[PDB]
Amino acid sequence: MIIPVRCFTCGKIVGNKWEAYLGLLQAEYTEGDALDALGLKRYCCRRMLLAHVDLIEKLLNYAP
Amino acid sequence: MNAPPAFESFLLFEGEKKITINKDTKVPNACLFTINKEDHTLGNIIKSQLLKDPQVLFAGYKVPHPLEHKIIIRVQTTPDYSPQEAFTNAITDLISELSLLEERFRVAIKDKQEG
Amino acid sequence: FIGKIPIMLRSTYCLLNGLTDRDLCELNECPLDPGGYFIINGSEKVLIAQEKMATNTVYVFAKKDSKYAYTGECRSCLENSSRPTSTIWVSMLARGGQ
Amino acid sequence: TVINNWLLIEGHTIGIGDSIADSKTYQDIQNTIKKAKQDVIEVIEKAHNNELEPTPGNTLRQTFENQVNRILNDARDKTGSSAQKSLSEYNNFKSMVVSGAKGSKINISQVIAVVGQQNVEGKRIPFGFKHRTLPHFIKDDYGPESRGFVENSYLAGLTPTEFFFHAMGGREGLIDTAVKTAETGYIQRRLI
Amino acid sequence: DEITPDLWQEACWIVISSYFDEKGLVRQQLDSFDE
Amino acid sequence: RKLRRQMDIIVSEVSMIRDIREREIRIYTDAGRICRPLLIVEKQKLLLKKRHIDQLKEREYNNYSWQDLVASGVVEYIDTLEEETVMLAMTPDDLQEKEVAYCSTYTHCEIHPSMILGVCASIIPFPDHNQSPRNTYQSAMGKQAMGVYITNFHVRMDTLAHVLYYPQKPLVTTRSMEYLRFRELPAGINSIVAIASYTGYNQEDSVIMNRSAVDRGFFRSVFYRSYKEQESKKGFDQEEVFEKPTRETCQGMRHAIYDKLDDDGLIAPGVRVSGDDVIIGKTVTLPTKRDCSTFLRTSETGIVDQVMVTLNQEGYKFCKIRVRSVRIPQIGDKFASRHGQKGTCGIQYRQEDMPFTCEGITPDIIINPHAIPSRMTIGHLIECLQGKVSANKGEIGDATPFNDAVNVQKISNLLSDYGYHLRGNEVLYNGFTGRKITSQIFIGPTYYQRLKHMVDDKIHSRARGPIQILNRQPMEG
Amino acid sequence: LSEKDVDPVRTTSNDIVEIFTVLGIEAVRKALERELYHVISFDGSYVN
Amino acid sequence: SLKQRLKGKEGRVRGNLMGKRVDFSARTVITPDPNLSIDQVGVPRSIAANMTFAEIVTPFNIDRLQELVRRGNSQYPGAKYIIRDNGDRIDLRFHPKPSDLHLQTGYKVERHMCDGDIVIFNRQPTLHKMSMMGHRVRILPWSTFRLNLSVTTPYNADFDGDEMNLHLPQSLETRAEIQELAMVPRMIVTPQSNRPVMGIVQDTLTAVRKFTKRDVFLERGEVMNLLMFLSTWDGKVPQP
Amino acid sequence: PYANQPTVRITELTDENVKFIIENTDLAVANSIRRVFIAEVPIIAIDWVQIDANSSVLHDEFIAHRLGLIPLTSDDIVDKLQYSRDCTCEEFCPECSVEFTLDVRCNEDQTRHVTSRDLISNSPRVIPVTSDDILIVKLRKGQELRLRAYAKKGFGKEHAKWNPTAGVAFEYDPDNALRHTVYPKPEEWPKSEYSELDEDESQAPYDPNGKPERFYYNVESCGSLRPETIVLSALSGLKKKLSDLQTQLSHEIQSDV
Amino acid sequence: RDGKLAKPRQLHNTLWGMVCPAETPEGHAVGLVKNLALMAYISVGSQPS
Amino acid sequence: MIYICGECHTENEIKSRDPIRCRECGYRIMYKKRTKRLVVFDAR
Amino acid sequence: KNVTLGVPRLKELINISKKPKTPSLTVFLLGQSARDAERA
Ligand SMILES: [Mg+2]
Ligand SMILES: [Zn+2]
Ligand SMILES: [Zn+2]
Ligand SMILES: [Zn+2]
Repeated sequence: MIIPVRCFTCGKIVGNKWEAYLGLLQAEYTEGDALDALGLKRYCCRRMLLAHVDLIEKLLNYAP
Repeated sequence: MNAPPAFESFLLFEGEKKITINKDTKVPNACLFTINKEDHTLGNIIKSQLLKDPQVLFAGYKVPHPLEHKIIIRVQTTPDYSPQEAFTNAITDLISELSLLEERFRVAIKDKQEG
Repeated sequence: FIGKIPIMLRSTYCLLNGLTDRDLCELNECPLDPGGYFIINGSEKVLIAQEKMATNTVYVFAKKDSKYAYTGECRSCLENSSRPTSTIWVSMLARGGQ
Repeated sequence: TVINNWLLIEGHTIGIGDSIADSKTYQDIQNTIKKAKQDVIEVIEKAHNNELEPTPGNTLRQTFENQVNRILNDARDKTGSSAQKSLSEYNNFKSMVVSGAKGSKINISQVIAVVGQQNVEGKRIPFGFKHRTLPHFIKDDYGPESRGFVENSYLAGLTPTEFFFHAMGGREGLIDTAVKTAETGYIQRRLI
Repeated sequence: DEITPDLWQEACWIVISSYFDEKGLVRQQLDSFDE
Repeated sequence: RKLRRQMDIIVSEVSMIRDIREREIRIYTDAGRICRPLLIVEKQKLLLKKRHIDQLKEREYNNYSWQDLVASGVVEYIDTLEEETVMLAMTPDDLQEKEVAYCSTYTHCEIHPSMILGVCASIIPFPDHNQSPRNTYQSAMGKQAMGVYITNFHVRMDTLAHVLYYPQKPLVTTRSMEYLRFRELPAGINSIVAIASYTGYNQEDSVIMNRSAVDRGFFRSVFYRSYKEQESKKGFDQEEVFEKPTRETCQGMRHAIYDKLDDDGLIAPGVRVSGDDVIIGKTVTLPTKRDCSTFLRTSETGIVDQVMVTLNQEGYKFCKIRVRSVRIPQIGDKFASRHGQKGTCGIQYRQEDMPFTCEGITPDIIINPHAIPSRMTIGHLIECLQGKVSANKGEIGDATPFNDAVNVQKISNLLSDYGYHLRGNEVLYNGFTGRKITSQIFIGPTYYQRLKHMVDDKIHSRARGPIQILNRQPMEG
Repeated sequence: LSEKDVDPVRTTSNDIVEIFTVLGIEAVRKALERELYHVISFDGSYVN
Repeated sequence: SLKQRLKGKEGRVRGNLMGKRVDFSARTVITPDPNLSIDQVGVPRSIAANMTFAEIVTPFNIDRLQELVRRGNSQYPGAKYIIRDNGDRIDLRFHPKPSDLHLQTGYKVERHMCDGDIVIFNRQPTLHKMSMMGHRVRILPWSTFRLNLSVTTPYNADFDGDEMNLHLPQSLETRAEIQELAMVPRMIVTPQSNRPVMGIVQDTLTAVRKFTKRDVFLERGEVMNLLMFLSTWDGKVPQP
Repeated sequence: PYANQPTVRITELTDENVKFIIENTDLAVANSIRRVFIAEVPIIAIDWVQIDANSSVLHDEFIAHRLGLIPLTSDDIVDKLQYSRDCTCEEFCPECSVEFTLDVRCNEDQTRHVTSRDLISNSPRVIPVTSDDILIVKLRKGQELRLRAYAKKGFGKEHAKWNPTAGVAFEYDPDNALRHTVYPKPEEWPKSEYSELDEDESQAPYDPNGKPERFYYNVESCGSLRPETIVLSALSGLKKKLSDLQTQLSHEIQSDV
Repeated sequence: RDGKLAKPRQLHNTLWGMVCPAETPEGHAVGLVKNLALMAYISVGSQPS
Repeated sequence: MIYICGECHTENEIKSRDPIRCRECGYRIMYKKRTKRLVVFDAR
Repeated sequence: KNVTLGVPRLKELINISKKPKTPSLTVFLLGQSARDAERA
């Protein structure tokens, strides 16, 4: 639902890169370029953001 | 429901011996060292140090089961040399090596940090 | 008033018909939910499509076991009336009889 | 235990590299299929022109199907053998087949060379449509493609018709598996 | 003019997308009930 | 045909069949006829022109939709009976192009061959590279996977529900998955899978998982069980209400602690529960009042998630209580890829014990090499290779089945450009000893699913249990 | 079997009922062995 | 009516005499374990702590059984009940008081299943003798049954979600019966085809083929590691 | 018969990773060092969470799980911190744990991002590494998350949240002189970054007398410890494991005789 | 009665494009429970007047 | 004994005997309030 | 030619029936017809 804190494979921090990744994509960055800019070199950490589905955003559309 | 606590891997429960030595009757000058709450980290490092001793005829370790946390180290030495003596020397040689590595890593950090 | 018809969700007669996704969320409904089922006593019930032979068509089959060499059946049904179906067989008796 | 802990050193795997073949091998496989299709076309032209003499004990249709099914079976065998000879000592498909652990020579050929002929009830794909196996063929098309001969390997991928005919042939195995499960132990409990 | 082979793959999935935009995936259940 | 294509007197779903040999024209207008849209072909040319695509491209803010294609006479529905009289082209660029004239009278063209698949078969990547039964197995497994079954799952109170912590969309995906909303509600995680025989604990369809990955939320899921209880006043002699029973008030009460219950006989959200605990306190007046409270099954152990009290259709007060249990993957939990590669978790190793690449990448899952050769699920290997290119390239890979623009060689060439062996192999080091493994291991990102079948829901033991009274034989208690 | 120029010894049938009513029970015991063996050994399997 | 009770597949004669639910039976998912013997089954601690074996109190085991009674149900391995000479059953967890828990010869202590206990391990359908074989219990810390990879073939068992049944013989007489007749090693060769029923399997079979190749050479360190897993090794390193 | 004389050559030292080469060491020592990095270097992580209020869309142990995975600065405080099991306090105290508090309420129409910046610790030495910030949960208007947590000492062998490394690249024999890995086609394999071979060459000539040495490390840090502090802590921790082992061994030898 | 006369478990040629060839349950219901192909549509019927 | 309305989200104290309904909303779907008892989570 | 095999053939043996599914003979020739195709 929400971006994992760590990369599952290696434990690298990924929970502080989702908003930065979305911001870069809005800046016309390709997904590969945006991941490179954030320092995600290993394809395990790129997998984390490339495949993340942010369901929490739609979960917040339901009134508590 | 059967999940064991994660600390079972490295914490000895009450009445558990960290290491127990059993004489191996199959061959002379052979002992089996059963070390509890240890894994390949110490088993592999200790076994390789033993193999460097020319008086050690046989060195090997094993984890009997991954779900358990014992390593058995089998040491066979020459008649004039004891497996217990060989085992102690290996640990001291490893501590000496690791102590030397700690000293030299600190020096390397200063060189890199300084410039 | 003659009764209540169960309503398939997201059909033209459902309350969630034509609503935008925001309107669905305001009702605690998933916009991705496709509907197509009924809520009967709180249980989402789906009618599985049932596969049955076409009606009003003449089909000729041959049965080895039976006493007919061939049989042409026709399950007849009216045009959106008389739900009951009547089947008529026009069979040829087997040549086995000597 | 001894060989499970040596395998920690040797290691064993299976990957894409084990499914590829030499460009020379692929051409040989392709040549065999091209000739096999022409052979079937020649057999068809014989039947169409009434130049096919029925074999004893079989009708003209059964003579034709037997002749076609042998040509395609030979192509599957010739291509399958050609693929196997291309495998190196390092191939992991071969290693598991050679040891008898898993797989067989036919699986290697299907993965590498050709999946082959799909059969439903022991015959080629039937004319479910009016004289056609699928709407994408002409009527009365007894060629290998029309009747369910998969000329591609699993590595190369099946074409849409091959994919459907393969599912038709593969559905027979699922039905047979269910039949055996139903009969599982039926004879045993009657004998007992 | 005409859909060239280099543009066919893009075109065929624009047609498929339009189909599912209009129909969805349970159009059989809904249309049958609406009738 | 002209009238039908113009949406004239004949509607789109009316099927006209001509039996030329039998001299019969059959027209069908009733319901239940299964049909699919096909592109119309005239003079070996699609009636679908670039102008139709351009209007479709600006689908919104233009009012042009699929119906205009049907109205334009460019696409028409064909039922199975009418399909017998149709000469169909699989693709326009290969079938009706000037070539060896196998057929020059095509009347229709498939929009795309991959539309022959259904919802569950449409998530298999490279299903044309798999042996067919394994595509049938995945269609069954894909329905038992875990994910987010619906977005408003918090409001719903289902009898059972499994929600994955971190569903991911596949790195290697199919074009059809866009319309299944699988990207919106994924069921699975992209995993670094090594196909290797590491320690013998992945043998015979078993799987080795990374304990450290599990520690980080890998494939962690939530189990929601909901219990509904209503109070009925029917019958003047007997009546039942929600309230916590008291020892003195009720003649007979079990020794199970009722402290969890509130004064209204209902447990509150956020309370740990187990088999020994009671969630609903319901007592029925005797003809003291007998207690008929509801307990939990011993296997269950969770936290009360939500308690809602309302009136049912019958107008009686009833409560739905949702209990939440977090399920961390463990030995005995089933996992499957999208290619019929179903297997349990044989063992879990920590990161230091797993085999690592030169980069320090350790697999999340290790599967046995012997699972592939007999099944011939090559699409699994092509997915892992394609997924590696996708993760490195930063692009979601395309695994649409009948795509001639994608092949293993093209994927292999791309993987070379990222400093990786073109066939997806990597030099792994032994976790226990650090020594290079002699064979290079096939490792890459593959999409795995957590199936609903956890071992905890299946483990059960019996030892002098509650026999029946009439039969004096075992029964569940 | 009675037909001329037909081996009356090796000639046999796969129908056990036919064998029973022509050759006897002991021929059935042998014939039943052979039919049972054929189905088991058809795929190369072995049973004691 | 009375006739309906007896008739039917669920009738008394066929549904309650020929087949029936049994006590002391466990079922869960099976997972591989190459570290177990072919005759050894790994058992969850929860299953072991639930299934019990009634041991007759003897001076040989008087002290050992007294301890298990003291540990009781809370601590595993312990005991569930004490059966006196009168045949009366005492529930331990109700009262841990040592005063009432004194044992004497002839008492039976329903101790928890422990390592080395003989069980019958079964997979359905039970088509041949090797579908119900005797195993020695080995308590392991997760919630699955474990099988050596060789015994998968006789059971026709895969580790893709299969489940297997565990039956614990409850007496010495029936326990000695499994040991001498139904143990896995005694079932290695089958009378159906006078050939072994279990052999070497996927990973080991592929690796032994590689291991036995002519150009496989093991260095001194590697060999000493392998001999650690050769339980039958006599301690003499062969001349290279 | 005696210890090696290993030498260290640090190739890169940044705030996120340390790259170094160790020579004249056994492969067993080199590997046991990288296993200690992952599994035996103690750091401080949240391992005790109480949630007073959680109206968010993530359930209580979803939030608690994410809190444990937030790295906390534990450079020097970890050494003087005690293990809760070893400590004699009443299950928690300043000597063995760090208290954390999160109290975020959303009243604005915009989504409120509950990040690690909202985690407040009573010990300034132990703070979230990021203080972009690590996202804990997004809160809608009216939703709140109020919890208090205790961060205690531990290493990666108990839980991956106590693993201080974001990646540990380990290598040796980059040119494959020892033939510890056999390539079916060596020409197909990209050169290692530590390779010293020419473009035409694919493998170094086989070295029958060679032994694994000159191991290449790249210890990437999550942030709890500096990349150099992980290695120094690992070398001392591994040495502590062996020295602790020898103490028990000495007692066992004395008992035997 | 209809199912007995002709076996409906087998995948027929006419299912192309209408019914998914892959999705079928394993067990006693193989081939009997089917699913629609993605673009398959079931007509709702109309008057032939 | 606090119940939260499912529509207006209004906390209101309701007894066991008295009927279940929102004091002001009139809505008949009510949710129990979170327990004040403290439950500990391991951040594992 | 095809004959019943596998389970259905096995069932017939244990289920001895007056009518097998595929009754047949195996006629052997003892005279010159055995070695002469024409006389056969
Ligand atoms: Mg299975
Ligand atoms: Zn990573
Ligand atoms: Zn303390
Ligand atoms: Zn209200």
